[PDB]
Amino acid sequence: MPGSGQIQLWQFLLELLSDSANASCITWEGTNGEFKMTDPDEVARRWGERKSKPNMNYDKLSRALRYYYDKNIMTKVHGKRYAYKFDFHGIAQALQ
Amino acid sequence: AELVRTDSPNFLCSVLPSHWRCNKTLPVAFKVVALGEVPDGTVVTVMAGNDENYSAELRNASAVMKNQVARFNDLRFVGRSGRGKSFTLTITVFTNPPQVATYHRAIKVTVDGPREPRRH
DNA sequence: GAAGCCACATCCTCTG
DNA sequence: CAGAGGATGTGGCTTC
Repeated sequence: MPGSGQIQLWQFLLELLSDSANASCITWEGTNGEFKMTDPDEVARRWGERKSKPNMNYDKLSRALRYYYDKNIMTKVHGKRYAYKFDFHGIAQALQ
Repeated sequence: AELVRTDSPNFLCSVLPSHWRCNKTLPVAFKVVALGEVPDGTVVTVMAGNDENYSAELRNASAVMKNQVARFNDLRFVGRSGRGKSFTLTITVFTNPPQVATYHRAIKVTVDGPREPRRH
């Protein structure tokens, strides 16, 4: 599905969780779906590096992620410093 | 504002543009005119008609007749028509008896409104 | 290939 | 100040 040919966020963001060598900027937080945010403005930077969008910041990338709520991809861990989580039991009806 | 003909010559409505994007603040809000004397207080709803998906999703779709001129705070078109395809939107006036004017080729509902096309 | 999609980019606003 | 959110252009990508 169109995640294959053209690069995504959630498809991209999890090139950095799974890879041990990028924990400089992120990490899995616990057994259940969660994720921490190391440098809030080095993260956005590399998403600029891929998207060819040098003006990129957190505010920009972040908004894109907050769309995901209404579509049931991922969701927010309330009041936690820059931490959301993935909905997989829905990613598979969204790739059914 | 500017008006256009109908399939009931007793009522008229706004010039809704050729082609627009899914769910925008309309460039000109929707006026619906009563030439025949209508009790100012009667309700008016619209239903987007098309051989494909004969009932599309709409918002602020119901409005109230006032001074023989029913206006829609801001109507918005969500449910898409398709490629090259427009809506024959139906227009209901809740009275005794209620009356409708069909309206063919009203507006084309796509993802992009017609942006000046690509520069590649 | 313009015409419909798509999934961010960018943006300026509130309100928790 | 972060975070949810409307509006609106943008660029890549299937479909006629």
